[PDB]
Amino acid sequence: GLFGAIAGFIEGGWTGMIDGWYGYHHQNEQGSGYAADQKSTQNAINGITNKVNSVIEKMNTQFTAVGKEFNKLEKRMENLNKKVDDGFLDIWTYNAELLVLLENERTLDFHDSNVKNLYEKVKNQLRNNAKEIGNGCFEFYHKCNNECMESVKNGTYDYP
Amino acid sequence: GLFGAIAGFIEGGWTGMIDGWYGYHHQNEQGSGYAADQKSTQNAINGITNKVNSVIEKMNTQFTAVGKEFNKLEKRMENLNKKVDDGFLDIWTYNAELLVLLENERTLDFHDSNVKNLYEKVKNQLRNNAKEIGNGCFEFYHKCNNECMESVKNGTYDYP
Amino acid sequence: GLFGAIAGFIEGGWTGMIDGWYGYHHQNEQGSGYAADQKSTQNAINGITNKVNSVIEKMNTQFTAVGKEFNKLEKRMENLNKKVDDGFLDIWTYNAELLVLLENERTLDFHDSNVKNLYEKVKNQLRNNAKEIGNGCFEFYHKCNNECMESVKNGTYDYP
Amino acid sequence: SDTICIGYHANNSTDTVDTVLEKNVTVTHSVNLLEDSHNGKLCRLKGIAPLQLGKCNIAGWILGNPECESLLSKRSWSYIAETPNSENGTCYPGDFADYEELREQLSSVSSFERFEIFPKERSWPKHNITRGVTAACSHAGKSSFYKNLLWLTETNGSYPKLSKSYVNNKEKEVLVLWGVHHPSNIEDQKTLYRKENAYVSVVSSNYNRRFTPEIAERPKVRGQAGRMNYYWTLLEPGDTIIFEANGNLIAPWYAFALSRGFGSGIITSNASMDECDTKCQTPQGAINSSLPFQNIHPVTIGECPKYVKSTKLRMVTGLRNIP
Amino acid sequence: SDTICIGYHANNSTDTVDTVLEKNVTVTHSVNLLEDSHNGKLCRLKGIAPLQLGKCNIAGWILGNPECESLLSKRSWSYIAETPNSENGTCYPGDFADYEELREQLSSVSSFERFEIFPKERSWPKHNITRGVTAACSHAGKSSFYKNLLWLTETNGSYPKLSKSYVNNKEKEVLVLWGVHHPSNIEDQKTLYRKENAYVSVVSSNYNRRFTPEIAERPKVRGQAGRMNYYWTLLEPGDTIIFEANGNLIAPWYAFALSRGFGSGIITSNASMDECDTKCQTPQGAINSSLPFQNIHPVTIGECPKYVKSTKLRMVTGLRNIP
Amino acid sequence: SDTICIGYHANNSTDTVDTVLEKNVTVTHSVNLLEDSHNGKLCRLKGIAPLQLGKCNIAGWILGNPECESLLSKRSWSYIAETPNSENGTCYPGDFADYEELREQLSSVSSFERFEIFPKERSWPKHNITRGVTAACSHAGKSSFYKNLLWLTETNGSYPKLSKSYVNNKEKEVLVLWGVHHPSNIEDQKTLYRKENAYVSVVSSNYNRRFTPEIAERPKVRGQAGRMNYYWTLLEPGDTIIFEANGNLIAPWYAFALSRGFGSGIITSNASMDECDTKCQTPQGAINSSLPFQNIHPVTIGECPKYVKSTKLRMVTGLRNIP
Ligand SMILES: *[C@@H]1O[C@H](CO)[C@@H](O[C@@H]2O[C@H](CO)[C@@H](O[C@@H]3O[C@H](CO)[C@@H](O)[C@H](O[C@H]4O[C@H](CO)[C@@H](O)[C@H](O)[C@@H]4O[C@H]4O[C@H](CO)[C@@H](O)[C@H](O)[C@@H]4O)[C@@H]3O)[C@H](O)[C@H]2NC(C)=O)[C@H](O)[C@H]1NC(C)=O
Ligand SMILES: *[C@@H]1O[C@H](CO)[C@@H](O[C@@H]2O[C@H](CO)[C@@H](O[C@@H]3O[C@H](CO)[C@@H](O)[C@H](O[C@H]4O[C@H](CO)[C@@H](O)[C@H](O)[C@@H]4O[C@H]4O[C@H](CO)[C@@H](O)[C@H](O)[C@@H]4O)[C@@H]3O)[C@H](O)[C@H]2NC(C)=O)[C@H](O)[C@H]1NC(C)=O
Ligand SMILES: *[C@@H]1O[C@H](CO)[C@@H](O[C@@H]2O[C@H](CO)[C@@H](O[C@@H]3O[C@H](CO)[C@@H](O)[C@H](O)[C@@H]3O)[C@H](O)[C@H]2NC(C)=O)[C@H](O)[C@H]1NC(C)=O
Ligand SMILES: *[C@@H]1O[C@H](CO)[C@@H](O[C@@H]2O[C@H](CO)[C@@H](O)[C@H](O)[C@H]2NC(C)=O)[C@H](O)[C@H]1NC(C)=O
Ligand SMILES: *[C@@H]1O[C@H](CO)[C@@H](O[C@@H]2O[C@H](CO)[C@@H](O)[C@H](O)[C@H]2NC(C)=O)[C@H](O)[C@H]1NC(C)=O
Ligand SMILES: *[C@@H]1O[C@H](CO)[C@@H](O[C@@H]2O[C@H](CO)[C@@H](O)[C@H](O)[C@H]2NC(C)=O)[C@H](O)[C@H]1NC(C)=O
Ligand SMILES: *[C@@H]1O[C@H](CO)[C@@H](O)[C@H](O)[C@H]1NC(C)=O
Ligand SMILES: *[C@@H]1O[C@H](CO)[C@@H](O)[C@H](O)[C@H]1NC(C)=O
Ligand SMILES: *[C@@H]1O[C@H](CO)[C@@H](O)[C@H](O)[C@H]1NC(C)=O
Ligand SMILES: *[C@@H]1O[C@H](CO)[C@@H](O)[C@H](O)[C@H]1NC(C)=O
Repeated sequence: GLFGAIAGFIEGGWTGMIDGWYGYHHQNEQGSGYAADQKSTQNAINGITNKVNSVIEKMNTQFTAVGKEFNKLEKRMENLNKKVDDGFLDIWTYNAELLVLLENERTLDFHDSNVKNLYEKVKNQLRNNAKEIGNGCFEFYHKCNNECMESVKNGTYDYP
Repeated sequence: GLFGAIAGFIEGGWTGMIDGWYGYHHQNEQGSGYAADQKSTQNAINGITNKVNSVIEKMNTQFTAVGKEFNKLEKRMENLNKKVDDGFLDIWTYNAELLVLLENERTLDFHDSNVKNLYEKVKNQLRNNAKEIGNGCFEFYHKCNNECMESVKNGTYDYP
Repeated sequence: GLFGAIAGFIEGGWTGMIDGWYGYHHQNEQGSGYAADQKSTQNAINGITNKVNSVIEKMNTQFTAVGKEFNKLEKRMENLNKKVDDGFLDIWTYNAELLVLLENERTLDFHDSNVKNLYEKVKNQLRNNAKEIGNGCFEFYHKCNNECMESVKNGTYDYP
Repeated sequence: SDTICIGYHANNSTDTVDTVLEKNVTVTHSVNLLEDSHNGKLCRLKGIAPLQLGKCNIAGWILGNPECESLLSKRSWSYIAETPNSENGTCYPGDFADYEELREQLSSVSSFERFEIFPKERSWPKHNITRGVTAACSHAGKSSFYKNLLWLTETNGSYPKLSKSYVNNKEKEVLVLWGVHHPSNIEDQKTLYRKENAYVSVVSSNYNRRFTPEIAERPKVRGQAGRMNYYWTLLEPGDTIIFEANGNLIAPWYAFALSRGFGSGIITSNASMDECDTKCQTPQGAINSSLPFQNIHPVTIGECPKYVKSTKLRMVTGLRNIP
Repeated sequence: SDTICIGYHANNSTDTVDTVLEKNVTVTHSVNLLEDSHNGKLCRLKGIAPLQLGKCNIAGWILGNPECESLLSKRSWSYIAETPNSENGTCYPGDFADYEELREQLSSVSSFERFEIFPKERSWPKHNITRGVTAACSHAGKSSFYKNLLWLTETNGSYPKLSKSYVNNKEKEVLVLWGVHHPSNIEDQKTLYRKENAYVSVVSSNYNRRFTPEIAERPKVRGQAGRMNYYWTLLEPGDTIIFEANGNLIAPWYAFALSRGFGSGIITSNASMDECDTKCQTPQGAINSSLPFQNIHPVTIGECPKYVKSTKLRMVTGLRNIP
Repeated sequence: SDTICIGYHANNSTDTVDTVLEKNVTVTHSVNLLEDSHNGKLCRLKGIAPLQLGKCNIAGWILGNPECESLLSKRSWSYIAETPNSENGTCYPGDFADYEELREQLSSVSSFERFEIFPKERSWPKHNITRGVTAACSHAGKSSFYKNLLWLTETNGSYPKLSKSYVNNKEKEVLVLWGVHHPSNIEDQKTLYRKENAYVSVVSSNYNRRFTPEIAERPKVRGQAGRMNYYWTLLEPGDTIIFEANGNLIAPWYAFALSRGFGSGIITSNASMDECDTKCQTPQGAINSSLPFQNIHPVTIGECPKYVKSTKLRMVTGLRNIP
């Protein structure tokens, strides 16, 4: 979407990847399978959980009895009390809804960025020994066994 | 600006493109003209209107008579009422000012992102059949007629 | 982080560069040194300063005496006042905490974006006269003296 | 050689918005969020026109100050609007009990009928009903008095004790108002009521109060050294109010059968009436309530946008205008 | 030929969240922020159970209306809950002074003992202690009166002046309530109190009020044309309260030693009580206070999440679900 | 081979900020948003020094309790500060009418002159002006009384009815205070005022109240079983106030010509007064008003940053510090 990876050149998700949020799908002469990149998914699992807890845990609320009672000659104080309740009601409703609306878009942007950086991490490693098919895949020009595959994910891919 | 396209390597806007928000400018032996990419701009026209509609329409307001009247021996209630009006005034003014500044920054970042994704979509399609001029333009190494041009905008550019 | 430059392919910072926020480190036979790109750092110093002043100066506050006094037969007025004070306290506390949390994340994204755009400005100029090492450096294929170095930072790199 | 380029829109627009990083950014398309203007007119809220008082405030209007125009037809209003030149209230000096509370409760009514609760000519057969005029409440150069109250005085040398009752045979509340006169000296107290120590007692099922006149020399207000305190009560449907008096009773003459509505308010406005419908009323005029914020006035009535001290609030929809 | 691809997660989830650019976006994992339900039960705040009034409201319960169950132990409560069918208050018509204020102060107590402040059987040797009953407060077809007050009347043809004092030897506040009776005619005043002009005087170190009975014919309420107004005061530790009366005194019989707590409130709820602990009580029932927002009710008691008019508030944690 | 690299700043800084995704993030440069400290001194708001009462509270200072320092010159103050050791108020026990309201209205004045409204030595030729002392208001071991009031008593066996008037020839409001004495027994009432039934009447153009003494034995406060209720009124420019009394009048001796200011308040502070200027005053001390938030105290006076329960609020300006 915002970083062009998820809604973009990587057209869809992997139901086959149950291990994490972002990962790889390799295909070599030795076999094939899905594997999650625990380095990327953990930083997002950490960041998103820290974000969700910040919305919940930052709510400092004291002991309060909201209701107040007034009699026939205290209508003004009664209406002043409703103004306080409806004012807080209008404020909290508006801010809560927009907070969820704005910060949900950012969470999706956050995932898109992590996906974009992972693609960019592989492209910089596989500088030019493979053709970028444009859909998130890289077709190797040389035989890349499971050791060479695991070395791409590990971040230690030798250039030749 | 934030994605480097609008305030960056695509230095300026096209008053000649009246058809939409983002698009292409082609030049071949068959002619030259401006065309908008309605697929990308419509998703942006939809999202921004949904953004603006959320800000305006989520304002749930009930019926209220703000003013309250007090007499010479009710100044405390009058000042307590002044505290409620000035308090809501401070909250709304501060949040309203900041919301418009922050979300305007995001909207311009949003447009910046849509242009860069469109640029990157063309770059990925043409791969190396054209030279990247660096200003948002691609000089084709082959003759690209109108059929070849329309296929770039449609998203179906054949590589051979 | 979000654009992959600071926590990413440029793994660390330069304590040697005291002149600005972003800059260059050149290495040729003529010498070596750190230099800040005053064009990019100034735009960030300007943008951040306008952001910091918006949070501080948009706080329009009038004269107010918070305290209210009530007697033994005015406990309800006292609790309504406590509700007004505690209500504003919850709103400001909650909004202030999240405001710092959300906009600090954006400020760090802003620097990350400024760093990647600066890298991309140099890469676009040096098209293929240098190898992109993947760590923020360019290894020149030709001898680039200090005159050529000042031109890369200045934006005036002749291609042939 | 052939080329294709990627670019974005630009126009003749001069709209500017503020961002968090940069002020005064010229953009192509933008939308306003701040309601900035009013129409300068008092409009109808909830389709109901307001009650516009002219020379009189709520006190003078509800008591019947001789300078206020009466609405002898059954009425209703969504809010009350009085002018900055509404200086006619209680023309005879005194204290109006719970006046602000009464103002807040008459602010919105769905029905309002003024009716003769105690017909002047036959409710007081053993008291004088024509002497109760005063120069303080003068109309057209002759002395007069409130149009909804009656100043009972002695006749044939006596002021007998009275006991007049009213049962609320209406199917709604009945606002009943009355006054107690406190003379300036004991000699005028004997002249008007033929007793030194009198009493007024007004009772219902929920109202129970006794008033004893306090005689003392006071500064003259509107030329009067005496005072009259004004009191009211809302008499519930089916309930009875009983007036028992020894003297000094400013008896009710007209009352008001009414049904109060969801609380509204009062605006003070130099603005005029128009045949318009609005959802939000400002003392300066009516405003559009579609935008979320307004900066016209903080004291509004209706379903109103939140008041802000801001002068410009616009959201960018288009791009940076870079021609 | 070998390949490697970069991708992201997808699930069977059907959760949708709203974003600023797009509504109803299908996501893989999400968390709810809006507390949406209650348990339909009254629970204990700070581990203390509420005071549940049934047939009576706070007035009738504190006065001792014959239809209310009395407190026989050293009770305590975190809030007060009264039923929509709590219509038994002052069975004898009158005004309860500062009633709403007394309710706000009795809303939370940590100790509460009912004790004989002026024992009926030994405190009034020269007054009648049995005549003070009325058909307005009838129980089981016979006339009665409040269980915590005593209606003193004449005996042997006289009502001598009384002066009864109480010293607060408790180490807490003592709520003392009493009443002042207002007959309908001078004959009823002479029968009960053997004088036309009586007075009631209640004094402490901070309280000083004299009550004069106002005699007048009023409409009948609960069959009674007379009224008796009700009064109370909180007597500080070590302070003395003195009742001095000529007649018309509804003398205190029981009072309440109490310790008031950090201000709570009263909910009106037909919901039933359960053996549960909560941090937030709603008139419909208790709610979980973990989430920052709730839409159950705006009137809450406890350590509560803020009330919003929203129906859906959840934050996405996962990605867009694109299977 | 030659190289050019792109990089960013790093320094020795150890400032940490919180982000929404990560806590305790070390950054290069940052700015604080939360005001964290005070100076421990009471400062001047709007350049005007506060009125700091020492041994006395507002009650004792305005009445003239013998332990309070008097104002010699025409003064002015932006707010009032009283000490936790301010226990000298109404040394003769009684009720102060609308005391909290008088405190709110005297909180800020722009001019304040104390003047002899009714000179003691020449205003009361036919009453005793020297007997009015009491051991409850003793100064230096001898009996004394309020310095701004006069306790009139009988002379030659009589207390004739008095009528002293004051016309407000000043061009500002005049706060007038007075008292009504309520003896403990009829013997003290006869001794001091030579009447069983007396009355006090205070009237103006907008103030109208008559006071009847209530005689009853009460618990002793400061050794006194009697009480004095205290009353006040703001006399508008040009208006005349009239005192009429049979006895029990605690007559005004000094009054106050004053001009009230934009509503302020009262802080309780053991902190000392200093020659400092602030835009925001906290009971513990003055704070800088540059930052948008402060966590010192919720009860402030002035143009103050919003109070938050936060402990750390700083925005990052620089980058992540990676040395
Ligand atoms: C309906 O409202 C209109 C206006 O909205 C009322 O009309 C105005 O009424 C006032 C009051 O009568 C009148 O002002 C008086 O004009 C007199 C000359 O025509 C003056 O002699 C009089 O002066 C007194 O008040 C001054 C206040 O500044 C004092 O400074 C002055 O000393 C006078 O006071 C004497 O009077 C009192 C007793 O009243 C005495 O105790 C004092 O010691 C002193 O001796 C007023 O200024 C306006 O001229 C009227 N204006 C208009 C346009 O009509 C109208 O009366 C209202 N009608 C009803 C029925 O309520
Ligand atoms: C505890 O609460 C319960 C429940 O609320 C109480 O029980 C209710 O008691 C009331 C009595 O007040 C009873 O209603 C009355 O029934 C009477 C017998 O039929 C009626 O005569 C009486 O009518 C009067 O009120 C009507 C209301 O509009 C009038 O229209 C009617 O005319 C009556 O008004 C008076 O008129 C004349 C003078 O002209 C006078 O002579 C009459 O006697 C009358 O006084 C009421 O309808 C309810 O039915 C009871 N409900 C239940 C469920 O039992 C109970 O009393 C409370 N106990 C305590 C101790 O507080
Ligand atoms: C101004 O305030 C001071 C401080 O409260 C007053 O002094 C106090 O006076 C009271 C009595 O009025 C003292 O309490 C009594 O003490 C005596 C023995 O000392 C005892 O017999 C009583 O039972 C009671 O406990 C109190 O100790 C005393 N405190 C101090 C610090 O002196 C002073 O009277 C006030 N002055 C005026 C004019 O209001
Ligand atoms: C009611 O009072 C009025 C006013 O005092 C009486 O009318 C006055 O009568 C005298 C002498 O008869 C005339 O000089 C006045 O001009 C009259 N004044 C008015 C305003 O008419 C009237 O007679 C009294 N009526 C009763 C029944 O007591
Ligand atoms: C108090 O007054 C009541 C009157 O209600 C007395 O009770 C009555 O006593 C007489 C004779 O003593 C009987 O004929 C009545 O039947 C009684 N009525 C009731 C309702 O009991 C009572 O004795 C008086 N008590 C005192 C101590 O004087
Ligand atoms: C006012 O009261 C004072 C005090 O009661 C009177 O002064 C007293 O006069 C008697 C008579 O000689 C003396 O025995 C007392 O010793 C005096 N008291 C004091 C404190 O000195 C005074 O006479 C009364 N009258 C006037 C006009 O002051
Ligand atoms: C904003 O910029 C325009 C030109 O772009 C200028 O005419 C105008 O005065 C500026 N306004 C402010 C408030 O800076
Ligand atoms: C949201 O999308 C789902 C997709 O299946 C649809 O079933 C549902 O009705 C939609 N809800 C709304 C409110 O549009
Ligand atoms: C009642 O008063 C009469 C008066 O003569 C007296 O004889 C009788 O003893 C008194 N009764 C009581 C119980 O005091
Ligand atoms: C914040 O992080 C640093 C990292 O070196 C750590 O030393 C410090 O203890 C942390 N903060 C606190 C309050 O412990």
